[PDB]
Amino acid sequence: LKIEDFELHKMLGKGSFGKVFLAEFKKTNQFFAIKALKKDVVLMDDDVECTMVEKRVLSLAWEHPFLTHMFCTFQTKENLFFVMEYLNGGDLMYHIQSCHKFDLSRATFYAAEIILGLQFLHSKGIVYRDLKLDNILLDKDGHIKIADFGMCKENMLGDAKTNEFCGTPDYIAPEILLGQKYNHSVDWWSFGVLLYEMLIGQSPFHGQDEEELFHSIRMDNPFYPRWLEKEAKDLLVKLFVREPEKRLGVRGDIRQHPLFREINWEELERKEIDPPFRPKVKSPFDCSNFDKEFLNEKPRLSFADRALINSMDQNMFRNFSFMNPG
Ligand SMILES: CN(C)C[C@@H]1CC[N+]2=C(C1)/C(=C1/C(=O)NC(=O)/C1=C1\C=[N+](C)c3ccccc31)c1ccccc12
Repeated sequence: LKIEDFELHKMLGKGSFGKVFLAEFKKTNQFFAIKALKKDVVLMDDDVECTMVEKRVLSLAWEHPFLTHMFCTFQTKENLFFVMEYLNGGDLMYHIQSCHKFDLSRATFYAAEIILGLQFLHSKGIVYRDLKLDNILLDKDGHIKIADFGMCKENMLGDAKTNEFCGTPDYIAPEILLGQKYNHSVDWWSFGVLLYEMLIGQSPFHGQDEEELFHSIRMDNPFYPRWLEKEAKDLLVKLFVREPEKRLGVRGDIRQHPLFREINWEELERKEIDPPFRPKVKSPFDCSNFDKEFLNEKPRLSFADRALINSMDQNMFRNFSFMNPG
């Protein structure tokens, strides 16, 4: 379409995902989140293939309820734009800061929806690789939304393996740290780290610097507090198996774990289960549920290196455009 069809109200955030704005369709008064990338910055960072994978993965996302939905993708001479579902309900990291840890039934419900979201991605041959509490958003009813598909690997059906060193320090799998070829097993390790943090309110591994933390991930036994529910410990013990082919999620059937005894997986995937908690949100402009760091910055697209833009190959971002049905 055209970015002029939108009024950019706020910068929600800025970072490894580029820039994301609170945007209103002029015109209809519907609010969206818009991820904006500079094409010259993408080429400098050597991230052209990254951008295309993210767009292709986001193209599939409307098929599942627990992934952030993308409505459309379009480009300018300088810019790439992704028009997304707007979620101001807050991320799980932000929410956990207030309460320290989630109660067992709340953590169990988030774990179960994340399982459904991850298993959907793996069935499409996608390894997600960036699972973390910051990437889990709440919709207005309190169901989860997995966000940020910028680290995904795309052709991972059956026996397929990859090699890249990708992740966030606390959540990175030991097989990545040992330089091994890996599959979706790494997502189930990160899932364990995320579950552990929800239940306990600390990371399972520790170190004063990245190096000591990597050693902890490879060597240490996570601490399980005396009060922790038996089945919750048992699930964690089964995900924190360092041999990938023996980890729950890769082997066995994680849905059948006694922790999820009371989960009807069919009803959950249809959103027929009452969320344990619902964010309080007065309007699209209510920013009570997320980090306010960038909200007073002018909601502007910054200047590009005109020289690089007018000289670069223009067809690197072809097949970028996409329209979600209706
Ligand atoms: C920063 N983090 C805790 C998250 C993830 C940070 C990752 N991320 C979020 C998420 C995110 C979304 C989204 O899909 N729908 C959103 O409303 C949205 C938000 C909302 N908020 C309020 C927001 C702040 C900064 C950046 C992005 C976003 C998004 C879109 C494209 C690429 C990466 C993201």
